[PDB]
Amino acid sequence: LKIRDAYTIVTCPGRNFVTLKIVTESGTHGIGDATLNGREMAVAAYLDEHVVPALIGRDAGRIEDTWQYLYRGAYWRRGPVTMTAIAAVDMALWDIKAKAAGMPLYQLLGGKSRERVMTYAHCTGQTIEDCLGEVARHVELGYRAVRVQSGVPGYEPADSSLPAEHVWSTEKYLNHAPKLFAAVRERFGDDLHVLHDVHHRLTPIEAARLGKAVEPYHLFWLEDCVPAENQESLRLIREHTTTPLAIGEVFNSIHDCRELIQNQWIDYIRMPLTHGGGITAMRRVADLASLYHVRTGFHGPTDLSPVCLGAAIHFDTWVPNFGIQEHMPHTDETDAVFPHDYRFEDGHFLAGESPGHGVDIDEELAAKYPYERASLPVNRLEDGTLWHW
Amino acid sequence: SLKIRDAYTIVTCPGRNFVTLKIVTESGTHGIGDATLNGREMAVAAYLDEHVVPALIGRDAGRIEDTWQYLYRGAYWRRGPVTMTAIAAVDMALWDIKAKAAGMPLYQLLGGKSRERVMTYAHCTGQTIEDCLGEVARHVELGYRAVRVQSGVPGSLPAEHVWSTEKYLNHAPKLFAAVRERFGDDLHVLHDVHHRLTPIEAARLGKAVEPYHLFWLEDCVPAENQESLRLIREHTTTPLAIGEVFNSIHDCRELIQNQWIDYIRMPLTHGGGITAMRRVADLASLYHVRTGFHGPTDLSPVCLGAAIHFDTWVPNFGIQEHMPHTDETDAVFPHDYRFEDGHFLAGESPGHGVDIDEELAAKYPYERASLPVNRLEDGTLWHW
Ligand SMILES: O=C(O)[C@@H](O)[C@@H](O)[C@H](O)[C@H](O)CO
Ligand SMILES: O=C(O)[C@@H](O)[C@@H](O)[C@H](O)[C@H](O)CO
Ligand SMILES: [Cl-]
Ligand SMILES: [Mg+2]
Ligand SMILES: [Mg+2]
Repeated sequence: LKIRDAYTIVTCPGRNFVTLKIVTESGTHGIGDATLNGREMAVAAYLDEHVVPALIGRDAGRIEDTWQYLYRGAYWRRGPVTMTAIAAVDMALWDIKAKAAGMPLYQLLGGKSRERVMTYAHCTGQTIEDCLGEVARHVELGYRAVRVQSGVPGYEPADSSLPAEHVWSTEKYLNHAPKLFAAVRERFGDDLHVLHDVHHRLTPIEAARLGKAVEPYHLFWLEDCVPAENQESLRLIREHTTTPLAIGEVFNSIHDCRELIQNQWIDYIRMPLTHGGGITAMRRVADLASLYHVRTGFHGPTDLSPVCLGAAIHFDTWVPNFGIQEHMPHTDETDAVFPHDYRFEDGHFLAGESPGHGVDIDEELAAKYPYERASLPVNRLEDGTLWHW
Repeated sequence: SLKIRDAYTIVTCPGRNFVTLKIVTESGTHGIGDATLNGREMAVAAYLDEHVVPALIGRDAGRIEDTWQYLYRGAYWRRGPVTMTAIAAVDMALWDIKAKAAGMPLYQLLGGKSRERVMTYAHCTGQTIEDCLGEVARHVELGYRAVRVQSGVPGSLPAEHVWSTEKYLNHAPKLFAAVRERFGDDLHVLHDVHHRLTPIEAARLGKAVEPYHLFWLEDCVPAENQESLRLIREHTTTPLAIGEVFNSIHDCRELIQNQWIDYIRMPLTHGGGITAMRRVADLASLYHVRTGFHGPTDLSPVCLGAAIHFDTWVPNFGIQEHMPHTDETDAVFPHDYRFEDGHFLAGESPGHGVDIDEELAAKYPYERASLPVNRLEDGTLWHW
């Protein structure tokens, strides 16, 4: 499987996606997601200028050696641009390997551990009542799990060419959030899995406060409570609440969460394939997690392409310690650019049976949607302080 | 303070690749920051060109702290080599501007001088021990009081080197033996392990070299897992340095707080700039850790000039690495720092004292070049 060609495709069927494609001598090809929301062209350049030329002539069957070659060989290790490029290669190589094996990817990984992949939907509204209306609608679609967000008194996040500036007040939020969860439980009961994303805005003692306040609502998870570059940040939360915790969509390395996991400070690891060094790296993450009862909860936003979603569904299908799969539906244009054989049914994903990860890119269609810059917002406190979005 | 009127990158290859960021205010005052990331240069260039520069326009140039947080937190995806280098580039350019506006060389704005000169070390690399010894001699004559000694081990795209840990461990002590026997004990002797050992091997090496009293043993082992340094520290009193591959205080917070290293090596260009490195040096000071800035040729004279200003002020200065740039590189980046008798003297001109000759720079187009990779004798892709 000597690599004849490799290149990136950049497209915007409703939002930006970057994709690496690798083509071997026998015409066997694989694609990997390389999308990094708000910083897309950095990964495209990292790939186009520095990785791509090095892939020509390599044996595409050597997945592990290529991963170490790119990770160690970069000299500068880890990081979002770095690991997303590496994940793109890794994802494409596993795609090729599965095709060469004549197997859908989940079979290659060790076979299926489950007959379907539970997901959760996004239920958002300006008021509690709107959110509740959303919960109803998604329950009717078959979803067993919902992420609930509402407005605090007093959707594509990367919504502006340059970062939009939002205002934040922690105390208003804390005083309001438990009210949402109580109303969700009042209307829908305890059968429903209910998730909330705190989205980095709290200090640990504040997140401890919240966690304790929402214990009577039995959240499936409380996600991204606090910025966690300092992993010890989760300690105070964990020591003060039994509300399950989730973190890691902003992580790109097992070194970002090793201590979180070993200390049992989280219940679910959120780092996905595209940002976490791909299949090769994520297997090691899931394995470590399994030693401590920690389960996978893959980030699955619009800003990871169907290539990642397809591969993630295969991964979800095999991995023993599967928790849940996030599902923010891509636009119809996006789905058309990325033909795939995974399917959604009654609140769950079903892995494809086609060899590879089951996803392709229609390059002719993708060319109809040129890149359009879009940045993630910033968050400021009411005094102007640049805060966490 | 004034608004940023323009910002752009310059990419030049006067002997090797450099990427540079320039920021220009309403008044026409300008500043520059190094953004060079060896072997991945265009990732940072694109990071800057497409995502950061457009957001700089109209910003108040005097708001260094706010711009740093804005880019660090606002990126959402935090930390990393490309990320933090891009942030360093902005930070350095903004400090350059603020020092100009204050009419002071950078070291004054940071708190003034703590020392009269900045000690450096020279690279003395030889194919053999003898070769190495000759380099030490010739740098001693240039006035260097400290030398980094390396010898070969007997028996566009990335070069691929072969490596033998056991051969290196049996050989290295002989190098230091010979250096000490010829040059005596006054000289500071440094050695760079360059990532190739496991911790118990590095502990072995550390013990073996105790009799030769090295200034430091550097980058013993890959340290994404900061606990990797613990076994070394518990088995040897040979001083340890690490950090040129780091880009964040979170890459080294535990190494420092646990007193596992003596010198932190992360430089301005890759460690998020002046703003970030002040925080790292402050943490280091609490635990007797001193700065030992990475100073290869792949960090531009822009970085070196700013590092020298930093070195001049920082209380817990250790040493400054010096790999002299080529003549053409020096011409492309005019500067007022000077090397004398083994030490640097900071510039006295306002800003960090480095400029870029854009006309000259445009004469040297980018030329792709990659860092080598290492493989064991069995083919295993190892740490370079
Ligand atoms: O959990 C989530 O889905 C959110 O945190 C993401 O939609 C996130 O805001 C975007 O992926 C940012 O790129
Ligand atoms: O200490 C040193 O001088 C070396 O480790 C560096 O030259 C390093 O190998 C390169 O600068 C990385 O680009
Ligand atoms: Cl990065
Ligand atoms: Mg989230
Ligand atoms: Mg070094």
